[PDB]
Amino acid sequence: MENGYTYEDYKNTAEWLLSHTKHRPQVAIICGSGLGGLTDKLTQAQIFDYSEIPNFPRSTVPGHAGRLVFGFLNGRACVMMQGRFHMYEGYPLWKVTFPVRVFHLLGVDTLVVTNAAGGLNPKFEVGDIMLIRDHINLPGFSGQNPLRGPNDERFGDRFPAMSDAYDRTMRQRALSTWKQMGEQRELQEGTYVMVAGPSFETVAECRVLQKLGADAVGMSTVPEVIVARHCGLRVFGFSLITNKVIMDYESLEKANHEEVLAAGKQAAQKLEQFVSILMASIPLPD
Amino acid sequence: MENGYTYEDYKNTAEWLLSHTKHRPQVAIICGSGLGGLTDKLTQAQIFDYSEIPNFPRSTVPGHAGRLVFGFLNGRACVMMQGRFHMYEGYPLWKVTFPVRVFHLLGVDTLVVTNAAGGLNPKFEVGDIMLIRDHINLPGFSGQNPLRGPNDERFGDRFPAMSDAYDRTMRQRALSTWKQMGEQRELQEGTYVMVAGPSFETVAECRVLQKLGADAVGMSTVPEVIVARHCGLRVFGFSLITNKVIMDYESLEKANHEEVLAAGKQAAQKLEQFVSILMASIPLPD
Amino acid sequence: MENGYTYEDYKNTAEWLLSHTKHRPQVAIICGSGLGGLTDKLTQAQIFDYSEIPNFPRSTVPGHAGRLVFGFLNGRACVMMQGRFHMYEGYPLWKVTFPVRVFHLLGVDTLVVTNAAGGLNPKFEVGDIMLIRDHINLPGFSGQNPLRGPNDERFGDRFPAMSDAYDRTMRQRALSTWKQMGEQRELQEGTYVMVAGPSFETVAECRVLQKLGADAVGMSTVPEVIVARHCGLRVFGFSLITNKVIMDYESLEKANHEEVLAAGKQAAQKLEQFVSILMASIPLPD
Ligand SMILES: O=c1[nH]cnc2c(C[N@@H+]3C[C@@H](CO)[C@H](O)C3)c[nH]c12
Ligand SMILES: O=c1[nH]cnc2c(C[N@@H+]3C[C@@H](CO)[C@H](O)C3)c[nH]c12
Ligand SMILES: O=c1[nH]cnc2c(C[N@@H+]3C[C@@H](CO)[C@H](O)C3)c[nH]c12
Repeated sequence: MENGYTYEDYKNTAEWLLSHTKHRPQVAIICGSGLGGLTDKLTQAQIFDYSEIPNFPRSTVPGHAGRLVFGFLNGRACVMMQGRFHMYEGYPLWKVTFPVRVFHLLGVDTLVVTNAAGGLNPKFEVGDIMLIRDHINLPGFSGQNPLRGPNDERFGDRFPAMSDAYDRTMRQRALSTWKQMGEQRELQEGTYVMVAGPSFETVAECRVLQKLGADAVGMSTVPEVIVARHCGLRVFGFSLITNKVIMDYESLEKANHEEVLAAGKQAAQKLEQFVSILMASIPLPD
Repeated sequence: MENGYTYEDYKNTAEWLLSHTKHRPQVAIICGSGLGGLTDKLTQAQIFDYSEIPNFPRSTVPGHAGRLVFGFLNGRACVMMQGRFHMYEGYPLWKVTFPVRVFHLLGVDTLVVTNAAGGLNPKFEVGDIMLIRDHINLPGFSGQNPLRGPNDERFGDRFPAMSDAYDRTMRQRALSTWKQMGEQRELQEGTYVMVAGPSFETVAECRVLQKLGADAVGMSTVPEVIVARHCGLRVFGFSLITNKVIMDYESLEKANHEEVLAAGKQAAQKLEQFVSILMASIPLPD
Repeated sequence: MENGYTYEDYKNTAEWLLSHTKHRPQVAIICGSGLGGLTDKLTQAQIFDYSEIPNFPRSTVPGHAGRLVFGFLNGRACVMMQGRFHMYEGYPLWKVTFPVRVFHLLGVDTLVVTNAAGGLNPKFEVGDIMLIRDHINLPGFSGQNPLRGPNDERFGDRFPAMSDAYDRTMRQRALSTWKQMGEQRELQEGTYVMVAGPSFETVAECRVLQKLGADAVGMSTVPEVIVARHCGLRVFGFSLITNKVIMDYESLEKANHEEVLAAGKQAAQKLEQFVSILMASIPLPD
């Protein structure tokens, strides 16, 4: 197998965007789940549907793939993805992560990634926000790693390290912002495990993931982080705990998408505020 | 990637079978290992070789794939698969599970799945029968999930839950049937872990699987269950423990297919009886 | 999916080599990392670039793939691979392991495999040599097993056992050779876990692998061993611990390829000596 994209392809997509907007972003934000509305806070906003952009992964109905929104968020020149690609949809990881390498060639230096996740840590509660300190890449252990294939030194090394993936400094700076918001619940912090999905975990599977030392489980993010780190980006991310994974056989409740989207809706304002203030804490370049 | 089968394909296979038999099955039974002989107890039996049926996964020698046998088992209108597809044979999971979606469109409402499995729980003994209370889908954590790809709402939801996969009621009703048979060994119950195989586990691997909380290990079943649950089927299943996985380096014994097939032969009568009586306990439809 | 190679292909590659060298090897050595120099100790050495050999997996620049070197090492007729294929490079496992089946048809009866590995056992130290007593095949649990696909009985069984993969006798005989060398550090022994890579593990991932009972982690070897065992070869192998995997968040150190290659260089002489003496301990055939 190999990444279907040549270096020329990524460059071509970046050149195209560079020619169609005067915006020059520094921060890329992948808006996870129930956080799409964050583009409503950008100023000077210029929207591009993924369907218009050369080389972007395609959805059957071209528009449901989503859009890149360039603008300014609380001082920072941003590009936000509203709509992301998941491997459970059938995309190979070199398509899932194609935009990350584009952001880099646009001059982005920081990637913020967010998602919704199921809570594995028994102390977490629906609505909780968990900052991501580390991840467990289960698909990557098996060969599903976005860097599989010939390496291009123009982006990075053959064997990049991931032990420092999540910027220590901005997890610190985010603990600050949280007190400034004056919040009842404390800001959670922990390990995110990626599983492919799309079906939800069984009880026995949830117990496995808890014993691996994971705090939250979702179906995305890890690959983007790996590709970000590989090309030099600073990374910060968090998960909204939208549900507490079922851990025992007596329970008569089940994980469901409606309940995940509901939690998304509730935590919407909190999240957009949270991310907007944090922009000020991202270092300026140079 | 995507499922090579369109909704039309599944419908076409179901329409074909519906036109070639007057039998209308309610229960699908996937006969696992050393339980093929169960078709000898059907009455009014009509056999179809997989090679004759449109869209069915193909074996090199078309006949070795197996056959669908329609009939009546102790009162219930059944369709049994004698011969199944495994991912270790090279089939993608959307081929492995193609028949499950066909059963559904035939009007089946219940799936019974059986298999042979290696015992991980140290109390299990060769010959033991373990009812399946839950599973650990290791291939699915990595992306090998039969629902990967665009979802079709005609079968089910994008994100189906699996925590309730194994019908509580019929595990209860099966504990009954077992006492009615008056058996020496108790009916075992536990967690089935799927690994792809086809080679057998090492000692270090067996210890891993034991520590994941698995009781039995095999190379099948999970995907069919996921697809069953996804389209609304009730599911019950069990494993014949054909061997006790080697757990220490001193042992000079090794897992082997001859010994697995032997255990299959011994437990043959016990199994066919067990499943036949249980049919009476499957609710009627409506 | 299926193995792209027919039995004829393997036979054709073996016949070709058999026609182009008078050497008839008994022992195959896959030279892992910083152990390529071992070909400098062969006598009567005949080199074949992988690019010249029919059916050999191909590298973009044909020469960077490596070479087969036939010769005599301390008494034994050997064939050594200098350069190997990894799944993180994009090769399917039936390409990674193609040479193993060729060795067999050349008449090889023993496979020695070596590699560099990250230390998970906290007692190991950089420079340590760990003999491999067992392995955990994480990719294989998910379907990435070199035997996936139709089985060819000419090489072996559908379901080969792996619990006895690493020859008990020569791990014993290697403990000997080590004292004969008069070494300060003791010869380590333990479990090798394969992960696909190519990126390095996170802290949370390292803790997972430690709790699986693994002592060393690398990105190769397991598949070759599985295919070796499947066709009847005796197998012995070891890992050079080139680094101690980062296990806590305070550490400011990171795994890196330079440091791995450095450790390789240091342990070079020790390794070539170690393997050369050991040849005398490999049983003669017949
Ligand atoms: O319990 C969970 N298990 C795995 N993933 C999730 C997620 C992340 N979801 C997974 C998927 C279903 O809403 C959507 O792509 C975002 C929330 N809860 C859970
Ligand atoms: O020890 C085991 N490990 C994994 N699978 C099995 C099975 C299930 N088998 C696996 C395979 C070998 O008989 C056949 O497809 C049914 C029995 N014993 C074991
Ligand atoms: O810390 C580690 N994690 C995983 N693999 C390795 C290896 C084996 N390496 C992996 C790769 C990087 O040097 C090369 O193919 C040989 C050494 N150290 C580690």
